[PDB]
Amino acid sequence: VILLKEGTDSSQGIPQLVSNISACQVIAEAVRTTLGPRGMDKLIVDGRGKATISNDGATILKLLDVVHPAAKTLVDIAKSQDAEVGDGTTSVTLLAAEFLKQVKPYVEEGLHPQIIIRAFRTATQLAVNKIKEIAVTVKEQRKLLEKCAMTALSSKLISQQKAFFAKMVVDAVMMLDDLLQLKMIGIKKVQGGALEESQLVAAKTCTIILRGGAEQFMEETERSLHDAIMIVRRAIKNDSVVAGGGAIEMELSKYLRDYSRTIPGKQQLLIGAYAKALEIIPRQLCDNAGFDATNILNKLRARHAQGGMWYGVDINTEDIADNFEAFVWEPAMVRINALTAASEAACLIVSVDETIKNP
Amino acid sequence: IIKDQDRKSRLMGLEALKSHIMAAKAVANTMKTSLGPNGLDKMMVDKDGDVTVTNDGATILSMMDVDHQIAKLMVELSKSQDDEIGDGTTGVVVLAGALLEEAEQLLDRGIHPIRIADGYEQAARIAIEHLDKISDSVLKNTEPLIQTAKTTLGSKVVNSCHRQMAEIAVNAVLTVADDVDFELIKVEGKVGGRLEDTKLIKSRAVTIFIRGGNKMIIEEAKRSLHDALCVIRNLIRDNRVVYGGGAAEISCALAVSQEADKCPTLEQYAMRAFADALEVIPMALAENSGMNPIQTMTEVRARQVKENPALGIDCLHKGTNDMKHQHVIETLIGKKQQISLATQMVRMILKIDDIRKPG
Amino acid sequence: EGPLSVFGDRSTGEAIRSQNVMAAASIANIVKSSLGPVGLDKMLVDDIGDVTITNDGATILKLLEVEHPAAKVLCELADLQDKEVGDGTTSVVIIAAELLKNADELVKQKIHPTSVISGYRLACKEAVRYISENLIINTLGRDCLINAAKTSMSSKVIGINGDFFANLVVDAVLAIKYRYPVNSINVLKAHGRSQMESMLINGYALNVGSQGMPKRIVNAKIACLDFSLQKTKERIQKILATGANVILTTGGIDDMCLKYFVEAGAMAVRRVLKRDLKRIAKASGATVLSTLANLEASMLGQAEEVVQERICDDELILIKNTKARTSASVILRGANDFMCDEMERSLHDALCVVKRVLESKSVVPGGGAVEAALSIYLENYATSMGSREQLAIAEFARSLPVIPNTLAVNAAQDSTDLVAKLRAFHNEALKWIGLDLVNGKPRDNKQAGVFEPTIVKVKSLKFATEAAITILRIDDLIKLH
Amino acid sequence: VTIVVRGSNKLVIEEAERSIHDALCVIRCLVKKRALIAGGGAPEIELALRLTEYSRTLSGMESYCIRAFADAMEVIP
Amino acid sequence: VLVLSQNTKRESGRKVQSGNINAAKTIADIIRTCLGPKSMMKMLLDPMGGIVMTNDGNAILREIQVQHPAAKSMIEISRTQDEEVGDGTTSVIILAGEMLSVAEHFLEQQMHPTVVISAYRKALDDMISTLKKISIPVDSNRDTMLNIINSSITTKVISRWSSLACNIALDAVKTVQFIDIKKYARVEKIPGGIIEDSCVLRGVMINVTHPRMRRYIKNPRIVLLDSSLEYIQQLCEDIIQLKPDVVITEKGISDLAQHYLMRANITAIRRVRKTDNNRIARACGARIVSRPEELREEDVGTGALLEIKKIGDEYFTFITECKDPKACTILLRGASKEILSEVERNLQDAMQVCRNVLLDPQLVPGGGASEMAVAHALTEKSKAMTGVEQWPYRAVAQALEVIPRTLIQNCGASTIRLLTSLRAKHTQECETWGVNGETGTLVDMKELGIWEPLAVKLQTYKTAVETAVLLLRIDDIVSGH
Repeated sequence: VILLKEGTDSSQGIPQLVSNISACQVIAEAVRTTLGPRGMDKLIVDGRGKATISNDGATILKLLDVVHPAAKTLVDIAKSQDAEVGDGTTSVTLLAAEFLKQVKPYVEEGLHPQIIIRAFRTATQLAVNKIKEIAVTVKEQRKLLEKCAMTALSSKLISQQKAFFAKMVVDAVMMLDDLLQLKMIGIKKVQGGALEESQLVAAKTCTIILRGGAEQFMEETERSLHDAIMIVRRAIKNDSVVAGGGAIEMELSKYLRDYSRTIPGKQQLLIGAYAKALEIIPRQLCDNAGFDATNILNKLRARHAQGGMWYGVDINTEDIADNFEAFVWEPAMVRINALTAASEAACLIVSVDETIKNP
Repeated sequence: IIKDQDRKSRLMGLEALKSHIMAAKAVANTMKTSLGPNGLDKMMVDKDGDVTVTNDGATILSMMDVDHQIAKLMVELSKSQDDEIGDGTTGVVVLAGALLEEAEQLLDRGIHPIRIADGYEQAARIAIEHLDKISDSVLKNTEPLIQTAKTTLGSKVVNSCHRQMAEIAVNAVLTVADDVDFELIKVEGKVGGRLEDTKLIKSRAVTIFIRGGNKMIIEEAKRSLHDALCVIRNLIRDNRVVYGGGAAEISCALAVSQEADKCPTLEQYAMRAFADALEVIPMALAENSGMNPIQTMTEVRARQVKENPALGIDCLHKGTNDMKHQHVIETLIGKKQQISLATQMVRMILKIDDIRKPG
Repeated sequence: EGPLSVFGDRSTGEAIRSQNVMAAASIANIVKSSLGPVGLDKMLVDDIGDVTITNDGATILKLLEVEHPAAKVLCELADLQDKEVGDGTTSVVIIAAELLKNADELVKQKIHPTSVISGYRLACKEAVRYISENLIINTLGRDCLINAAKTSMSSKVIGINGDFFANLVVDAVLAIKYRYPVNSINVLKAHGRSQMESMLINGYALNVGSQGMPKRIVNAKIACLDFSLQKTKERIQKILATGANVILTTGGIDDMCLKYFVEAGAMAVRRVLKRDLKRIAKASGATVLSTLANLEASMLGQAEEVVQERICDDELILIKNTKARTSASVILRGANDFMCDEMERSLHDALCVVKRVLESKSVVPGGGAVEAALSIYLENYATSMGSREQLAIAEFARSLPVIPNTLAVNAAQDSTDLVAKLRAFHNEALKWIGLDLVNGKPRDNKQAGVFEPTIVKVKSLKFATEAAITILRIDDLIKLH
Repeated sequence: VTIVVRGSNKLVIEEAERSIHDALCVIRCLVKKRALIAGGGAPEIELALRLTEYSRTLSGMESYCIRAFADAMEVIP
Repeated sequence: VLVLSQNTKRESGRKVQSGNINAAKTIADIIRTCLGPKSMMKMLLDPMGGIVMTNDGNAILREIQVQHPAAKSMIEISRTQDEEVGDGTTSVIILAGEMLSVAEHFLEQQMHPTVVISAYRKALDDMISTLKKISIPVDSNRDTMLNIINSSITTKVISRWSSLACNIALDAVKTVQFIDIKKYARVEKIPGGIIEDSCVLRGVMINVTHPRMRRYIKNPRIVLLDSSLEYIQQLCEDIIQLKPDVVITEKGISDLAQHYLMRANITAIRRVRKTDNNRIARACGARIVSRPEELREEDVGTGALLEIKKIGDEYFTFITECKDPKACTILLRGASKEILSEVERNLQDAMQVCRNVLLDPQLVPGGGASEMAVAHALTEKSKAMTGVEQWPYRAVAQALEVIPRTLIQNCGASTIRLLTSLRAKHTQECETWGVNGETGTLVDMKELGIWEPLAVKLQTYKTAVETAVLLLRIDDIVSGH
């Protein structure tokens, strides 16, 4: 009764969903630690002994030998986020998995997959909406770019000399800013000396000359800068900026649950989960520091539903804090796409009914 | 199921954490046995047949076949410890592993790794800060310079003529002290005569001509001299010096704890756990000497509060004794460096909870 | 020193607390099936092999051979829930289990149970308050009851005219209502005519002894005599001396004694069932004297009217208008005899349901309506609490929509959907919104007749929560054999 | 002295007797020591602190020991 | 760890329903082949040495030591079927098991029993309504009334003496008919002779304390006495003063009391079973009294022929010709106790069918004619209901076709073929067409003389259906070690 190839592992109905969903979940967990200003860099090691140290999700997922097709999709999600937004590659990867963790409790009960996609799809729609109706837009204001240039460098190894670098960044960006193309600013790492020597060889087109005692305080610094250029750039290209620290997630997660009590039927319970999933962001945010996620999470929702859409989670202090006053702003697009890529993609994951493999 | 091809191990949380604690703590207790004057040499016998009997750690970890990733890091601390200041290459290795033996316990309390870095880093700084306070600032003082060169040439195959080598090292550095630079002081050994025939070819350049019996004996004189040229260059670049023997580690270990009290939060247990680790060094001394590490330590601690942090452990007189008076001093950059490398290194361990073992 | 001895079972960590929850789950889920009007009875066969089919949780848990001690807890709850409020015995068990399943979730979050315990204690007490504020206080109020009494007559052959009979109940109750005595309604059946002629007597209905004595007696002085009047004129003189015009002898009356009653114009009925005589002692308040030598004028009951009507053309003594209106009769008439038996049993049920509604004015819409509101209100309460407490109270509100969630499952009324539509319609049509398994749609229970005493709820949650508290408070237990 | 405790049920009487027993034990402790320390792990951390300092000054192997003797107090709080 | 006891089985959902059904469906496939004039007698062997080779499902299920409760209930089905109309005991078992086989078919499509039962129940009424809607009223009349009792007694160990047995039940049931009560037919069996010595006695029978006393009384005024006449003179004087002539003592009478009653010409019968005192007080009208000091001339009954006859050297007292001979006594004669309990039942079952010809002599053509018409009818109702239940209706109807299917099966001819042709001519020429096991072809039952009393088929559908209910309801079956 040979109806399957040699060494083919193919499951059907509900079971296939479990396997696929699980695979994605555990895979995201690996890169879930690299999340947060104090993530945990990983030292992947191929079969030839090459040990690499990277904190980027994409770089990691592209170096890990994945045999399970379901787990391959995640590498695709990490490649689409790495070439569409840059940073956060981990967010979309982890998020997509979380959603699968919220559907599972329904699939293991009987809830039809497609019916689940309908809700998730609808959920993503509503979510993104609120993101384009509460975003902020202020300002080439070297006064606002520098302030955010110091808050960006902070939480990293260049928070020690964030004062200087924050300037070179605002200047490097202030020269080439028709929409600022990150391909016009050449960064040159030069391990040697102290990070207090670095200069910005400017008109248009500059070359951030860096100098650090060792490649540790050289690289770890550089990376922190690339971020300031990623944030300062956006505020100038796309004024669209949203509250960070998992604040947005907390608000959406709230209203989304409100749309549950309103929208009866299957969607109610699910849309609620789609929200419970958006709680993963601020959740892991504290775990990546050492503070209890429960307490803060619960505290956040309160201070959030009793404050505003800026109340995020000041991990640096391990306590709720208004991001609007903490100058914690990120481009609205970052979130705008996160919801898109992560969600819709995850849906298909449960949409893929059974997978046929071969030897 | 097989979501990843079986060719890249992957530990989870405490799975990897624990594996590193032991590993890095193991190779650490390997060098501790060779720490101090009464150090117990090691016999490295590569796959070729060349027996390597040395005391220095960098020379032991270089021949040592190391595949473990965490262990590789321990090889870069001792290696970088020999390329900068040289002396006390084993210390950083022993100290590092010690910071692990203490961190682990904290981890048992549920103390998240990342958070552990807090105390360790907050205390380390103040630790190095307490050194700048108890440091001696000497003056072209030919006297103090030659005295230090002899302390770096003591107990080595050049202690029989450390007086001549000290003179050669002090003049070689003073002539290129334009602001000195160890790139204008070349060395060059040669068979014939004795170690007393060593001269100094002249002077922004100095050729050190070393004569000795066998080829091995010369290699040790050149090695003791190399470290002698580094130490003298450290003091001349930083008018800061302290007292070895342990006294220093005892002072800090004491200050840290006290400071740990003035500082609330979990960072308290960390700092304390950090100071206690500052005892493994003095403890190791009494160890490799023949005295009871427990009895000596406490004996030195009581006598350290009665006679200031100038008293340490006399591994030659068996008991407490003032290092300063005994002329047992080391450059400040050394200790300032030792703490860094070891500590910072350790910070990475806790930040790694995966691993993709090759083979 | 050794941890323990050969006799000392020690359970620690997730090992203990978990196994305890599962046991509670298993047990709860069991009786969960028999929840609602569509309950699925269970066939319980203990050791000896007996067979007791039941739908009540208590009865089941009191016959179910449980091994795990913690599981026996839900048995004590069902016991307390039955001897205090009765109904809802199954609910308490289920809920309690859910509270645990959700409690563990937080437990998995490395949340010491103790904290969680607090959340349930505060949430429950708060939940009770919402009760004494959402007490759908019934009007003696008609309308409402008629609907309820109509739900008791339906699903039966009487369902055709269930309406007509639905009123008879409301009337018979509203008449003897003070606390509604169900043992005060004398439902007398008698095959004759259609069930549409069934009426309600203003008093008792006894299914004269002599065609000479008065058939109708106004202010009657019922003289209930125990011993018969058979060996003569002296015993009739003692009853006529007290002024007893209506004699109710339990035994047979001597032919001569009957002739003397006609002479004194006293209506006496011989051979009156022991059960009837007792009802007369409760109505008119006639004292039951054994010997006819101890009957005084102070032992005579008062019945404003005791006439013999020809119901369906049969001789029946209608001792109505008694001093104690706490006595009435509902002349149940039906084609056949077997038909009067069923309609009668239906009347009993109706009398019981109406009673309940009348007892404890503060009542609420069942069908899950209540639990739903508690799920929404408590949810917000969690938001305005912060810390672990939030999740605690929150989940607590997620363990309430189970009652209605299950009810649906027992009617092929897709839970997930109805449970939701129940919420959306709950905060849009007000509290009076629950699940009606009949039409499979959020209906107005408060208008359908579905009600539940305020106290019933209060005790369930108070029993379920606490019971779970003592359980979670068990992190390591060592019970020898 | 004899204290005749009266109560409708054995349950309410059991509590009376037990609770009273304590009221006695407490007065007994108060008399054997007219002092009083604030619980809540206050005296534990109190000692744990001074003891940790006591070691650093007493020297000998006692130091380590005493410290652990102080940390072993943190358990209560 | 261990929730419900230790070492106990536990099913659920797809495991409880599935098992419950198959168990009943299986026990049905055991006697199903025993249905029809071509059945196959099985030969069970109990662990003692008694080899019972019968064809009756009842006697078969009463021998097969069952374990699973599900199957046990099936034994109760046959215990209720053989206690009413006797035969057909198998039919009901077959159907009851089939209804489940088709039901599970919906349990897989996922259709909660509720939605199922409701249909099965409403469908159950359909058949009933149809049965009385197409049944023909066959005339009491001793002529036909006999052919009704006979057709039942046939094919039995009593069949040999059916004619005699038929009349026995004929006279018995024709006497206790006032609504015919079967609880007045006192059967008495005595060893000796053949089944042709039987007869019907008009009065109670007891099983002359003095050889000189009255052996026969013209106008016996019996006086039911429970107490004893032992220590006597005063006790024997309080009875004689009641104008009696026969004293039925429940206990033993003293020798002295035997001379006093004999002295006054009064037949005394000491040591009389309590059961006999109750039958004499209901046929003769003599009130049973405890002590003699309470014996009056009113408790004295009245007979019309109290003669003591030796029914096999055993002088049995015959108190026949009672005023109200509403309670006759059937004397059954048999070679042994085996042909005595057998013949007794065949007579009793015969009394029932006859109890129908005098109350509701309705009967439907056998050969499965009834089952088919109903099956064809219910099918119509399905389309008149639509909805998901539209299928279930058909299912049940198609489940009633098993009787004729299994009928033609035990014959040899095709079951399917005959079915097609059956429904065919059955959908055209009324219901007068049924399966003919002798011709293997569908023949007009009505014209062949094959008719079965409605009641016989009435109980059939009712039982079978109700059975599927209590079983379908069985949610869980735990309670183990």
